[PDB]
Order: sequence, then C-alpha cells, then structure tokens
Amino acid sequence: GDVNGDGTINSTDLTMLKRSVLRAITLTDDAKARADVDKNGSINSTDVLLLSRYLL
Amino acid sequence: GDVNGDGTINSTDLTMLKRSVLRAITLTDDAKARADVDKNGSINSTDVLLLSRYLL
Amino acid sequence: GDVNGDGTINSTDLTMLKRSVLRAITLTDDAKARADVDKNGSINSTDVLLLSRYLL
Amino acid sequence: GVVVEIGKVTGSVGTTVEIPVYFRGVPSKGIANCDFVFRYDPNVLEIIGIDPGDIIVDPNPTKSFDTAIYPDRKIIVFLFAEDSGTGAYAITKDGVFAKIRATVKSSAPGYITFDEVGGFADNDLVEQKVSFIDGGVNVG
Amino acid sequence: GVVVEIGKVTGSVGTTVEIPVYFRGVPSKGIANCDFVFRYDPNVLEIIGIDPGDIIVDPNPTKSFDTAIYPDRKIIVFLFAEDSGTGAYAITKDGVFAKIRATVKSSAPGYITFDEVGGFADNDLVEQKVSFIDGGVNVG
Amino acid sequence: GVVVEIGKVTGSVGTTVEIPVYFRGVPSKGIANCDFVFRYDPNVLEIIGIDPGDIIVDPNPTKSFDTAIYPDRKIIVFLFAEDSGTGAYAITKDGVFAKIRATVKSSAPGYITFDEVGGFADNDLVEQKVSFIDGGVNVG
Ligand SMILES: [Ca+2]
Ligand SMILES: [Ca+2]
Ligand SMILES: [Ca+2]
Ligand SMILES: [Ca+2]
Ligand SMILES: [Ca+2]
Ligand SMILES: [Ca+2]
Ligand SMILES: [Cl-]
Ligand SMILES: [Cl-]
Ligand SMILES: [Cl-]
Repeated sequence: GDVNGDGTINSTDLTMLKRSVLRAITLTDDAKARADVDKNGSINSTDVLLLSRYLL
Repeated sequence: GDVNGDGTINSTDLTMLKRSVLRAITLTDDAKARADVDKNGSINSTDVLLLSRYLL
Repeated sequence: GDVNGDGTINSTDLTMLKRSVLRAITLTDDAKARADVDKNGSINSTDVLLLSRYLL
Repeated sequence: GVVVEIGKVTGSVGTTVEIPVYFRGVPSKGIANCDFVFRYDPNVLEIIGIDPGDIIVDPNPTKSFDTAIYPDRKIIVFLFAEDSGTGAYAITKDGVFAKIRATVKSSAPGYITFDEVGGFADNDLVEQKVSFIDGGVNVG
Repeated sequence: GVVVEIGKVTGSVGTTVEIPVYFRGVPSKGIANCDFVFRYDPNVLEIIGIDPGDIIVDPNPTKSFDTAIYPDRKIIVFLFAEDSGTGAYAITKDGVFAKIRATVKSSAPGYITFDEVGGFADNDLVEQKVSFIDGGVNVG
Repeated sequence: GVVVEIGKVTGSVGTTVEIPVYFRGVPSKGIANCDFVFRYDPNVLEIIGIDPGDIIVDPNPTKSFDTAIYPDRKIIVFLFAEDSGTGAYAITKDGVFAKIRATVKSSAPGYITFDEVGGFADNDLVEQKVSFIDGGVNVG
C-alpha cells in the first residue's frame, strides 16, 4: 500500500497508484512492488480498488 | 482548485498545476477539469495566478 | 533541500529528488537549483544522501 | 465472458463525433473495477475528451471513473474502480461504458484498437474473461 | 497589443551566448501572468539555463518566475505569475523578460521560434492580445 | 580507482538470464552513494527487474537501493545511497552490486553499455574516480 515508501499509507499513495495505471507517471522498481497490492505481478485497477477501500 | 481531488486545496495542488503548465507532468482528464480554475477550457498561468492567490 | 519550494523540507522533497535521479520525473529550472544540495552543478546520489541524512 | 466493443461511427472532416465503448455480457456479480489501453492515430483523430456512460451509476462519477489522453504516445487509457467501498457503484448492466469525443482531422480511416488490458474483476474480486472488438471513425 | 521578441544574436561554436526575450508594448494595467512555449534544435543549441530579466521586480524572483528545458521534446517553457497577491509584482515596463543561456554546438542556424501561448493577462485578469517574433542564434 | 563491470553472459531465446554488475577496486573509505545510467536494446532484451547484490548490506535494501527501467527510452537507472545516516550501510567490499534480470527476445547481441555517471562518493563524501566496462547478453 505504501507506494512512495515514506512510512505512511495515505491519499498520496492512491494518487500515485491511479496515475501509474493511467500511465501518467512511471513508478520506480521498489515502488512497483509496493504498488502491487494483491501481489499478482501487475499494477492495475484491482490494486486501485483495494487501496482505496483500505483508506476508506 | 482541488487538482488531485483528495478533498483539500493546498500547496500540493498548486505544485501539480504549475508543473502541468511547465509541461513537466500530464494531468488526468478528471484532474484537468479541476485544474481549470477559471473554466475557460485551457490550463495556463491564469489558473496558476488564481489558485496561488486563493492559498495566500 | 526544499525541492518543490513549498517552504518546508520533508519526505516529499526526498521522493521528488530520488525520482529525478532515477529519471522518472523532470524538475523545473527553479527546483533544479534547490535540489542541488551540495551546489556542484549536478543533481545526483550525493544530493540524495545529504538530504536523507538531513531528514534523519 | 465480457465483451468490450469499441463503437464504429462515421463523420465529416472538421466535425466532432462520439465513439461509444460498449460493455456486453456483464456478469451477475457485476464489474467493480477495470482498466485498459486503446491505440489511435492522432493525425487522423483529435481526441478532446472521454465521458463515462450511463452504466456507471456513481453520483460522483469522477470518484470511480478516470481517463487519460496521450497524442504523443498515440494511446488513451481508462481507469474504473467503484468508490462506494461496498460494491454498490459496480457496473451491473450492459450498455455504454464510455464515450470518446474526437474531432475528425482527415478522411483516412480512424482506427481505435485494443492495446492492453490490466484488471477486470467482479465484486468478489475475481478476474473475468474479457475480449475486445476494435472500431473507430470511418473504418467501414 | 503586446509584442514578445525572441532576440537575435551571433556566436562562435563552443561559446555560451545569451538570447534575450523582450516584452514590447506592455499595457497600462501591466502583465500579472503569462506562459508560452518556444521551439529549438538541441543538435544546434544546448540550452543550459533561463534567467528572469529586470522587468520582473519580485525580490524573490523564483516565486513569480519559473522555466523548464526539454531537449528530447525540443521545447522550452516559461511560467510567470506574480506572487504578491495584490498585483504588486506585475510587469509594468518594456524590456528583457528572460535571458536564454545556450551553448552553440554547431555552425547551423539555431532557430528559437514561438510554438504555443497560454495565458497572458493584466492585473484585472483580462487576457491581452499578443504577437511573437522568432529569433535565435546565427539566424541572420 | 573504482571499476564497474557489466557482466557478460550467454543464453537462449525465450530464457531469462541474470547479468551481474560488479564493483571492483572498492576504496578503504567504501562507497556511500552512487548513480549511473546504462543503455540497452529493448528489441533484443526485455529487462523485467533489477536486484541488489550481496555487497549491499542494508537489512532493508530498498531504503538504500532503487532502480528504474525505461524500454521506450532504452535505458536503465541505478540509485544507491546508504540509509544508515552514519555510513554503516556503505559498500566496503568487491563483488556483485546488482543483478539485471532479462528475458532474451532475439539471437542478436544484447549490449548493455555505460551511458552516464552522476555521483560516486565515499563515506567522507569525496567523489571517487570511476571507469566502466560494457557487457550484456550474447555479445562475445
Ligand atoms: Ca506513503
Ligand atoms: Ca496487482
Ligand atoms: Ca488536493
Ligand atoms: Ca483556465
Ligand atoms: Ca518542500
Ligand atoms: Ca549536486
Ligand atoms: Cl504523481
Ligand atoms: Cl507533481
Ligand atoms: Cl514525484
């Protein structure tokens, strides 16, 4: 869940994840592993749904 | 004013808006509408001025 | 140290600096000067080390 | 399984047309999230916006639905993830998922083709089988 | 209205030169904000920096003035938005808006041309009529 | 000074191979931070990941070590900056700095070459002299 790896899971992580799936930004290799919420080897809308539900 | 759409208008929004005008980043289609402060169909320095004044 | 120039030096600055060195993002010309922690004309891992130590 | 249909429309040069994206064969559990990339020619079509269809029921549609347009990369991206937290804003019926607004720049065929699909899951977070039909503007 | 002049200079290969950007016909209400994109050839000119001119009066110029250089995209971008909150740091007189520092890499003409303009408003937030004159290095 | 060696390996098309990056001649003060860019051909090699070698001793290696892969830009980037705050997680011995995991897509030589180096300093923050040896997959 901690996309940027700053130690806290918040709205900034979800924004980075959503922008990554929308291909606006690229994530670093470390961030890619942390963005993979369900750990299935891909970063997509399923991760987005899970992280957004976690924050809500 | 709420560029990233996290529910709060702060310095992070202005930074995203300024970087967008400087073409450092792209905004998503949803974010584009929210970044269009004066709602004239374009995202530019006029929006930057208005948002910066709002925060100050 | 204040990469984005919002008035505070925090984790957001280090993240921007690290992503810049990893070439994930570009910094604006103003931000480039502030990201150059040791002021040697280049933005690299030495700046990363110094900023991370400052925050810790 | 689920069939995603990129609509086929015709239009004159200089006019703005709407290219619907259809969701066919929506399962009983519905569709809680999906993302996919379409390819297009920026010299033929200028895509100026993408709107959510009527099958997205979120009263604040931007919370569940977002898109991006990249002319330099010749792609458009869709991101849906229902934002209720309970599965309430999931797509449950067939119809228009999205509407692509494009201004026709030339008489040449304006192909909008399937490029990549990411997640495509129901309310039980089970990934669904999905197939894509290509379309566009003046492609017939 | 307002005329933006990209300066024309000459210089030897291997030297760093300064290309001034002039603001002519600044209105009585002044210029509170502006943004525009210039095109250039990275094989001919290596742009290493852009500095604000003397017509920017903000004691902390980076608060009101920022730029970006993209060699891979062959463009440079300018962003001005006076940061006083009252209109105090608006441009009120004619002269040098910015100085482009470029190292000449080859003897070929180094065109710096107008590409796009966004906002360009006075202190009453009224968008001003603006025209651009192209310039560069060794273009005469 | 310090010699960075891009390993040379052989492998069949369709297999995933590991290309080690060696640090030779590590100084007595060690290496607290380094960053550099390598070039490659995405049509020949599909780089799917980069892992830190055993000479990175940080128990939480991602805090000190990070990478990025850009197929569209045909480059890979390395960022090391020891995260102890005291110099405790600095590289002090010779060996494998990183392992590049790549799937071979074609029989053509898969060059991984040195492109750019940024910082490369010891625990006293003194920039070290460094040289690079190019390598890759099926390049012999
Ligand atoms: Ca975080
Ligand atoms: Ca995943
Ligand atoms: Ca916000
Ligand atoms: Ca606007
Ligand atoms: Ca800051
Ligand atoms: Ca530096
Ligand atoms: Cl972001
Ligand atoms: Cl940003
Ligand atoms: Cl960032």
